[PDB]
Amino acid sequence: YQPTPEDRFTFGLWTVGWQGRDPFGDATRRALDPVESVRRLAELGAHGVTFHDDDLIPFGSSDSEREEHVKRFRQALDDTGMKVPMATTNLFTHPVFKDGGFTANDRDVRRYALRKTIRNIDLAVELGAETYVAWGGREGAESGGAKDVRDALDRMKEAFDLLGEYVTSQGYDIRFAIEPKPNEPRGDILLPTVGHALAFIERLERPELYGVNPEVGHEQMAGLNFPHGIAQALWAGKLFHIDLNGQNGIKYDQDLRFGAGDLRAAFWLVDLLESAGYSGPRHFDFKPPRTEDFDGVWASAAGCMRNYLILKERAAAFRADPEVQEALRASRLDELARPTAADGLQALLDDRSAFEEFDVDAAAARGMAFERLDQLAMDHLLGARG
Amino acid sequence: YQPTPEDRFTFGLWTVGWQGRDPFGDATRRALDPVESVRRLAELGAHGVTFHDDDLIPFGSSDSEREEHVKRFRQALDDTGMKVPMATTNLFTHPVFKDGGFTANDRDVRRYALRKTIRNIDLAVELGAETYVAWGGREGAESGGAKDVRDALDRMKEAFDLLGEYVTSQGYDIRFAIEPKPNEPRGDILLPTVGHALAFIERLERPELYGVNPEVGHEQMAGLNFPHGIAQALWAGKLFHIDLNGQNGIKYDQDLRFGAGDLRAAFWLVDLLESAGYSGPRHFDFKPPRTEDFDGVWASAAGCMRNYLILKERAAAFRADPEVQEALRASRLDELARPTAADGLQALLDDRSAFEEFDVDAAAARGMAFERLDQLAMDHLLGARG
Amino acid sequence: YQPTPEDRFTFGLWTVGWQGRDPFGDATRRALDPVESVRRLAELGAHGVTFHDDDLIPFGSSDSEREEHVKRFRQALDDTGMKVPMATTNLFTHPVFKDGGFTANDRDVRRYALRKTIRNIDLAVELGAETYVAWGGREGAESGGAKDVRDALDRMKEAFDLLGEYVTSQGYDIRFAIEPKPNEPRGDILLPTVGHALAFIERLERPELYGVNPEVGHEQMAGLNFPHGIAQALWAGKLFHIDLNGQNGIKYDQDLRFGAGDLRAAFWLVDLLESAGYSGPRHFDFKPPRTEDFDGVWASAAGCMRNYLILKERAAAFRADPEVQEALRASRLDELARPTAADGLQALLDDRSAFEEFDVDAAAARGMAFERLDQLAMDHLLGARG
Amino acid sequence: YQPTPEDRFTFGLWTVGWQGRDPFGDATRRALDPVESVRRLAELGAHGVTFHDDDLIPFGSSDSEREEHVKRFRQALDDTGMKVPMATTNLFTHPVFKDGGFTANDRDVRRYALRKTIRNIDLAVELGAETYVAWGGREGAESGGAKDVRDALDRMKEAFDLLGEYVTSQGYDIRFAIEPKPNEPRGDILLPTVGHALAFIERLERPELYGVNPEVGHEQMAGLNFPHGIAQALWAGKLFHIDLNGQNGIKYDQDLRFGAGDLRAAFWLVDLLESAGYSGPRHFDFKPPRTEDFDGVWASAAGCMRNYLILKERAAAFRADPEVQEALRASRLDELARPTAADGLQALLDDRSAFEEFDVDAAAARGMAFERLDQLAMDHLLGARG
Ligand SMILES: [Mg+2]
Ligand SMILES: [Mg+2]
Ligand SMILES: [Mg+2]
Ligand SMILES: [Mg+2]
Ligand SMILES: [Mn+2]
Ligand SMILES: [Mn+2]
Ligand SMILES: [Mn+2]
Ligand SMILES: [Mn+2]
Repeated sequence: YQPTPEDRFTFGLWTVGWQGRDPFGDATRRALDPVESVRRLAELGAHGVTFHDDDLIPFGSSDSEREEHVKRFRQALDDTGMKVPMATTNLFTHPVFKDGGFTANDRDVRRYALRKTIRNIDLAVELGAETYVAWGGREGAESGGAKDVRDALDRMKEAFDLLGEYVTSQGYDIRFAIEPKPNEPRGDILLPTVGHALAFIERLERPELYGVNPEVGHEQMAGLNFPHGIAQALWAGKLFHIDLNGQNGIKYDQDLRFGAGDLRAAFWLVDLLESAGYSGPRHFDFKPPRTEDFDGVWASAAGCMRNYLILKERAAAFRADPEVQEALRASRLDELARPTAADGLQALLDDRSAFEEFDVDAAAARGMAFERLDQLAMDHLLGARG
Repeated sequence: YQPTPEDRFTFGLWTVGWQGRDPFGDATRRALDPVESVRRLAELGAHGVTFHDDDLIPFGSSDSEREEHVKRFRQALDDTGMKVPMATTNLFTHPVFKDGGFTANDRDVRRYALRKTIRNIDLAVELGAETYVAWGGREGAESGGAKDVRDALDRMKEAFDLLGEYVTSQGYDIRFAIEPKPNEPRGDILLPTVGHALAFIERLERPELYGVNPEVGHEQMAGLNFPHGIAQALWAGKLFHIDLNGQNGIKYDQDLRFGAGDLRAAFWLVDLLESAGYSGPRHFDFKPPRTEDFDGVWASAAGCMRNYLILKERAAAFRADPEVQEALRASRLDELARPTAADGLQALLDDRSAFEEFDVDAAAARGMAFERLDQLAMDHLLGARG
Repeated sequence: YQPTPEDRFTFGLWTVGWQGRDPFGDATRRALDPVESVRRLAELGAHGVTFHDDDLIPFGSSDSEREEHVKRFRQALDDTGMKVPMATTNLFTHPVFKDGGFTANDRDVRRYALRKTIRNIDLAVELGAETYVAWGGREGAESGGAKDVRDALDRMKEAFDLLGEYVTSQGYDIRFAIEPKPNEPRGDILLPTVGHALAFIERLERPELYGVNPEVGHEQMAGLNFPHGIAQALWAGKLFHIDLNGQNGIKYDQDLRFGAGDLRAAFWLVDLLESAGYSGPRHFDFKPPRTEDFDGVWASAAGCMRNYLILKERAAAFRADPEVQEALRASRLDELARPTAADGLQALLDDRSAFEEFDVDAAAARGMAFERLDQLAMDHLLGARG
Repeated sequence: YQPTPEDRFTFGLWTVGWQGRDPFGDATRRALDPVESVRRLAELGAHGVTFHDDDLIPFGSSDSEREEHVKRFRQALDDTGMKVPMATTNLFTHPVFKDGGFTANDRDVRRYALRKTIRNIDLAVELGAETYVAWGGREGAESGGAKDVRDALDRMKEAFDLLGEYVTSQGYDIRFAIEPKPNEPRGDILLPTVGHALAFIERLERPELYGVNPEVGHEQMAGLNFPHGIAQALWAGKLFHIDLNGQNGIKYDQDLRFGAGDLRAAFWLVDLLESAGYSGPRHFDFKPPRTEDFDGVWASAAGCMRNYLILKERAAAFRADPEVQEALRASRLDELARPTAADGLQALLDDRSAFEEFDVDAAAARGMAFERLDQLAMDHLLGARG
């Protein structure tokens, strides 16, 4: 289960670089130099890195300091062959963003937020990024009166429409991906799930430029089925990117390494991504627990890729097993793929065998054989059969 | 706080008619005759009633029995002035629907499901229904392999597209509303939240015919902010109908009476619906607890309308208070309504006061005064000020 | 992974006998004759069966009908060698119990509840039961005023104290186990978790007679860590019995087959039960999904035992691996077992190396090597190493 | 609704002093000088203040700096009349505590943890503290193998037993209160709810010295009913202290101001505390949202006390209303207070009216009239009746 750059595993600078500051505790690890993360990630077999603007260029840097940070970063990429497939903006850490970026009540912060984003889009494109992610972590509210959500959605649409106008006027070959999250650090965050984000995209001026970057743990923070939500994003043609990690249920955003948390959901997710032919980055938005030294940071990053490769192998065996193929037919998964009424509304309406002569009681008695199917998947996940 | 038919309160037959059968218990109340619910609801001041097909016509009835049930129902409506503003299909109770209706793996059940729906649409329209609700309570899965969700969404789109073709070919003046629910009775239900439903509607052949019927407790079963989700449905022009009730957090679907559960969320919801001018039915999808006799059933139904009328009065006082108007300006809610960059992308890009000369530290120091605002809302909800 | 009676797997009659009636649906399966469940469970390798009174003797039966049901049941046990290690009372299904059994507000129902329990204790003992379980599924409330919880706890203590007085006066060799559940079918249930039940037991007149029967899915319905709670029950000497099944997070009580739901939690649970030497029944309180025919019912029951046997093997390999032993020492699990201050309070107070000369910064820098440990456990669970 | 020191409202230094550092953001407020919090809290009508050691004495201070901080603090108390009713230790912020204090795997950290606690107990007593709180926020684990929970409970019992030996050998008149929390900042925290803490206390060497300090939002983070859990702590004689705040359901620990979050639960809580005669501090463990300036900090602190005083008035009106007294009798709350079988086990066993001549069907038909009762409570909370 050795990872190679062909597996397209990527990592954010903020992930292995997380110092371990949490709400009740100080940092337990020293800051990594972005250049040293590039090199150690390359050694582990990573395909690329991603970044917030403020991960690479310290907030408040002059153009002269900004340029020097980009230079040393670029040389590290050239020496390693490291790709930069995705970039994003930090619109949440600085106190100025305490009520949001794009949907802050203060108009001047919103304008500032857009200028800060536009500047990092330039850098992202120059560096090779295909996807630009937006996580609106501060867009939201703790109390009901603080935020008129219709106006806030107007302001959110205004911001993304202006970003779309910017990139098309520049001729940049980049798309946007909204990363939803239901809560934390705001009591409720706008566009809280994959679904709300997908619906919002349809009201943008150029919807074709926008998709989602769903994260395993965020959907699970709402008790949702992450594979199902990924299937809906794929069905809509909107899975531009994906954040992989682990989460144990409805609580604070844990960002555990991928495979931890809900193990069966991770299996069904890999099964879907591979059998659907998803070809984008397998990105890990995770946090090595602050109990770990730097040896643990790299072991946790390596475990991310290792668990994906193991689940990939197990899912492929599950689908390739002829006992499983026969179980799928016994559950009538193949009939799910058949149009319900390709004969048309009229034909269906004049089909007495569909309602008048329908033997409802004989149909009710068929078993779906779902448990036998599910035990075969369990056996394959656990390796009790190949 | 007396309810009148002008308040547009409606109730499902299955609500006050709930006998109290729960997963671990037998019915504690006798079945109500639909005609007797119409009359007692009329006496309480209800505006109308809604129904599943199987609430009015016992499953398996002949056309002769079907017709006689509709007759006595219609006379009750004529005698009372009761409206029937919404109707829906029961595609979940009968064992034949154990793997779904529109997305059952068995093709013949899916065809049956559509014929059963189409037949009740005719009745709904003849009876005056403006909205036809679809709750896909059985569309979903307990295990990951049981359901290919991309195919299931194809089958779901096929079903609603055929319903849209039916009603437009008949010239019916009726729209559809999808009622989302995240889980129960399936482990995970398809289209689990308002957002997923809104996104799905955009891929239908005639999206203008379809909106959502959100329910207070269902969104709350995913830990979501119901007012926020209602604001997004209103923003999209898709709030066709609404289910009001109460729910205490993330657990089984309680269907408590409206006002119970999350009381502040009910206040912010009423505030939004009234200040937005929502003009559809205020429908209560609730269940009188099975501890109650028939006196408790009607007291619980009356409490639904009473709590709405009380919250309406308190929300109107909150908005009409000049101290609250001044608190709203102190929090810059009025600036949220101002376009971020109506001067355009070019102007914004050449505005040095938006990024180059932006005093980020002075902006960071502004307080949003959200707590004072929220205490004023609390005071108004509790009646510690008028 | 073949189960034998030595593995002590047991099943309730109500589990494989679940007809599939859920809150929104009718039964999808015919009722099993208790004698036929005994025989098919024996064929699968089950060690024994458990029952509610009302599973074996239909509610309202005369003594003559009661006796005949017990007779045919007993012959089935004698023919198979089937044990009856645990029994319990149904104090939740009948409408008379709609506000509770032991803590119903009506005094006459409480007296009735105790007489019904006492009668089944006699039968349980005559049949060989070592453990008598109490699940107070109706003890609780939907609304805050319905139940004075201090008085209800007085009534709960009164009931169990009287049961303890009964069994000791009869000389029965049986203990009680409280099965906690946080909610469903009541909005909130009294003694909602393992912890509350353990604390309550300490205020009974004879605490030594009472322990807990925790269920995987119930603790998980509160977002709790089930292995941790089992460790606390073992630490207190109170794990009398255990209910094994599966649950996907905070939602309705799913009662999936064991291994489904949270797979890693099931691994850590088996690891604990085996390395602690738990010798009681491995009981499955689960529900074959109502999508299944009778073939699926038995496949689901067999999967319960199969997943336990697979996790047992994987946990034993994890603990037996010398790489894991060395990882445990690297994380200082062995030092956790060392008394903190066996030298005493005085010695500790005069130890300058514990506070005055303590190098807090050097201690802060140690990594706990938890991720490497956890990846070894993952590898063992998945079978990527033996 | 003006608060006076007679109302016994207290606040932690860390509450109004919270600078607004959250997991994704930097501080938005300057640090308050402990002396300035004492004075402004006194002006608002607070009864007293509480503190962690590290709130008053910066970590790593010499005895000379430690003494000077205590001096200026004490003068502020003397000038104001401010009480210090409770104190606690910070065993979670410093990186040395990243795997726990009392249950850290490293034995030397555990010894350090006890010495740090013992030193602040001296100060607490000298300052007048009646209650010493322990929040074991770092005692726990992210992964299953990191922590043997039986050993960790041994180490937890060892620590509290040594604290009990210390305070009794010194003759201090102080008791301990464990503050439970289910998760955050560890994935799972030991003693996660009021119940687990109550059960653990019973295994300490001197249980009479230990009770609980429950927090509104922590129990609610597990979906539990906080009033019910408070009733169980009162029933056991263990409510030594209480943390009041607000929380919106199962998510990160919000620490909103009291009254926010679940408003009806706050009403039922106040109703219980007042009708039970709880006489301890009404302590607010809350966090002014980081959107606020210092005006908002004090408005949020004032709102804490204001909402308590408003709910107190409404609960007293509810109980004093003769319509509510009559509703309580209609629901048979008075019969809940009657012993079930004060006539004894023998009498109960020979009472044919309790089982043989029990009219189960007539009893099943009684309604509990819970909804009418609950609407009266709603009306009182909202002020739709006095
Ligand atoms: Mg992410
Ligand atoms: Mg509904
Ligand atoms: Mg059970
Ligand atoms: Mg606290
Ligand atoms: Mn995350
Ligand atoms: Mn509902
Ligand atoms: Mn269960
Ligand atoms: Mn808290």
